[PDB]
Amino acid sequence: YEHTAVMPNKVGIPYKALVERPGYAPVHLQIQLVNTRIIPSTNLEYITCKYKTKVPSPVVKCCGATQCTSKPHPDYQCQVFSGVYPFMYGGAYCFCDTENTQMSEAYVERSEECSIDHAKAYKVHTGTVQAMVNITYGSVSWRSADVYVNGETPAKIGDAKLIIGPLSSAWSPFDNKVVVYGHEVYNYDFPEYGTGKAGSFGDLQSRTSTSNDLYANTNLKLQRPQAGIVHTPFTQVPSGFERWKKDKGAPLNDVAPFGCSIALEPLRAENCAVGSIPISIDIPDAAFTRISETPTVSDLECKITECTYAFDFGGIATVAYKSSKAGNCPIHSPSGVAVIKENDVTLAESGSFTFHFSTANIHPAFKLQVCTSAVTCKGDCKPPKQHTESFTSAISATAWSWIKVLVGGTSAFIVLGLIATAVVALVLFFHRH
Amino acid sequence: YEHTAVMPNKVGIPYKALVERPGYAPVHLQIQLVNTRIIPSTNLEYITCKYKTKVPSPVVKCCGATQCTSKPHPDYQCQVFSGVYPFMYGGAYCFCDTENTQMSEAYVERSEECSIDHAKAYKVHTGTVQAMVNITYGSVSWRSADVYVNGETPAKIGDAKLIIGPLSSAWSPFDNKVVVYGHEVYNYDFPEYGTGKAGSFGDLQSRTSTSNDLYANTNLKLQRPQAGIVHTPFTQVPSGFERWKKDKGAPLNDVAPFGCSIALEPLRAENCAVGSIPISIDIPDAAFTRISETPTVSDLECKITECTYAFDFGGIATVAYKSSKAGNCPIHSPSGVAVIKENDVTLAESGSFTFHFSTANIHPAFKLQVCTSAVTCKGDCKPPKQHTESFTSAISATAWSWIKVLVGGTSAFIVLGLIATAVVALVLFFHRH
Repeated sequence: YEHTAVMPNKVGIPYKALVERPGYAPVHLQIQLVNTRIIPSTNLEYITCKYKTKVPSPVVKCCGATQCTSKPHPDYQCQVFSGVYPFMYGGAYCFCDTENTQMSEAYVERSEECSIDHAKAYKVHTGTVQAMVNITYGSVSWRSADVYVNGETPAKIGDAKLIIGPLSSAWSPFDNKVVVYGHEVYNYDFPEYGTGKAGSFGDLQSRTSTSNDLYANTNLKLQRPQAGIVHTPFTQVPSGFERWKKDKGAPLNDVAPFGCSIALEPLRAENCAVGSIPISIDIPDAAFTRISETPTVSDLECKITECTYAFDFGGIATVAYKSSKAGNCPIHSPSGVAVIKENDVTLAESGSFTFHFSTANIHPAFKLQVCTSAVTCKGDCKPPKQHTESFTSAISATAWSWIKVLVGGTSAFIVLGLIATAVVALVLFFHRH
Repeated sequence: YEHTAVMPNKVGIPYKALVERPGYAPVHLQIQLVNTRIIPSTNLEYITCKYKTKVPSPVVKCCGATQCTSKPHPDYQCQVFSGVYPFMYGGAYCFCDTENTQMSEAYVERSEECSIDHAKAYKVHTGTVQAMVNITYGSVSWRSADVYVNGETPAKIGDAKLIIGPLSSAWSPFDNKVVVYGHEVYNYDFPEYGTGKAGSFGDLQSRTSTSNDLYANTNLKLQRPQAGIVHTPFTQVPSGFERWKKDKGAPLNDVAPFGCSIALEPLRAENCAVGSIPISIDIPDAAFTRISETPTVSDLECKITECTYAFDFGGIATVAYKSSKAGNCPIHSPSGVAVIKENDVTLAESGSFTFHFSTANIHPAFKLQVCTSAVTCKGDCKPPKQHTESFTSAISATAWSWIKVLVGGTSAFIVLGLIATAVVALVLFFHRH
């Protein structure tokens, strides 16, 4: 036998159902979520880090001059200078005349620490949905298994079959472009493909983790050495990666709506509570029993002792009962005005017991069924003072309803009386002739 | 200096442009596509192949009976039978009484040939676009390079800079789900995630290439052995993979519109001709020259010898000319009514030469410019008899235009004459008083 329903999506709150199979004793099942792990479909774009400039040893000549050539290197540079007359330690200083020799080539490549800290850019698409569920029905204990979310993929837990999803909404917390660094992500929605920005966020963009091309600029510039001392001055913009490190905005894990964290490795967006789920479960037929083996329940009386609406179980009521024989059978509230803390209760001859429940209404009016038997427990008013409540404009109190019906009735009475008087006046004239 | 335009997308047809830089001699450039390789973004779902059933050696006993247990195997089976009294070669036949012993377990797993032929399911998203271009301008020879397609990514070819794309249309030949087998693909838009179909297309669905789970059924069934001979009969549905192999529909590479083939390895959808492209190129300023170094062109006269509109170059015309000095400078037709087969021509003093061109109009009216000088060559009518033609309702012939203007003028004349006569009649009466 199988059963279908719709369950609101929330990680903590359980769900209690009571399946009916005519000619058999009812069975109740209890299902509770543990996770909701949205997973997107992603691909890498490139990585970036802090750069480093290196310079090979320059070359000079005691006389004459040479010319430098351009080589295929990322932001390669070379240039020549004139009239050096250099100097060395206790040396002849490598000059006798106008020198006019200087190489001063410059060279850019990735840093040695790029292997550890490095932003990554990504493109994002919808991807899959999956969760995990802990289950218990009849007398079987807690059983847990995971399952995808779509109205097609079965999964067996113990001896039951499950078909859940798809979700009621297509909402997601990600955008088309994201960036991942260190431990968290950001909606830095505008990386750049091949165009750097002279050190704003892209100035060293390795297409892969160990590529050999860095299609971005650093605005490197050379300078003329002075005072005849062998060195290679230069100048360049400071790395923009540092600047973005200093001015990162709010990380996504502190702005996501609906209160859902963000794991890293699969880009899990866990627990993001929204909407409802269509559920459909089948239980084996070996867990039912003949309807003539259960104690018949009759002569019921439910009395409300004390209650108060709060996020915890703040309601207690008692029931008096006349049994057929001793046994145990479950209890449940099909209506949603109040939730029943208890699930199943034992019964003795001439039963009389109590339970617990939460609610959200001043005057609870919930009606419960037990052991194939109905009973209304209209309760009373409860004093005022995270968990399952309705809050469906059903808080109109006795005085509130009293006043509203009073004013409506008064308005109706006066208008109808006036309408009657109009035709009362008219019919006289209609009779005068 | 840089130049921008829009070019129609077609693999073969080249594109000739003539950049102008005031105070300099014009330069013409020639750009020609070689490819257009749409690439989608894809991820694997599972693979499938033909299955195979194996059976371990069954166990019997000369007396008594045993019971078989269920093991965690894909579509595991076991069962027991009664009263065997089996037989063997020249043996005692392993019986003295009612045997009632039979194991006959069955077992399903992948075939040994699954490693080679196996369908794969995929999910598809937009992905990137890229192409390759062969370039030539001024006097530089043919140069070729590839480049992505977006209005952001530069690529340098020789000494020029390129920025092309994005495309004029977002059309694609793929759907959300595709299947790849052997050499080609199909829009078999409905694979199945975890639910088999007892041998229709999914009956052995390994989540990966070498997974250890096969979440699909084959409707395996056992049978009772007869005549006391040691064997394990059974029955099952034939593999549905074979059936789909026999009844594959039209492969995609024979139904794709717009005439574009399908490579395999990256799922390239090459050459799919559609729409136009915004182009923007910059040439170095070292390829211009002062406007006072080119031969001045004056006293032009263009004469059309013979032409006929066909997909090849079927038009020839001659030009007489009076030069300033010998030299070479290009020729071009800014208008699109006709295309010029030639690109640049030499000039001698008192020039007079010819060229070739295609067209698509009965009365070509194209006007060409040469060497910083304009000339109209109104041509004449050409006799009737893959390449760049307009076909823009501009085929109205001389007789056609004659008749149309005749009928329009006649209708206008008669209606206006009648309108005039109306007020002519009216004004008389307006004058009678």
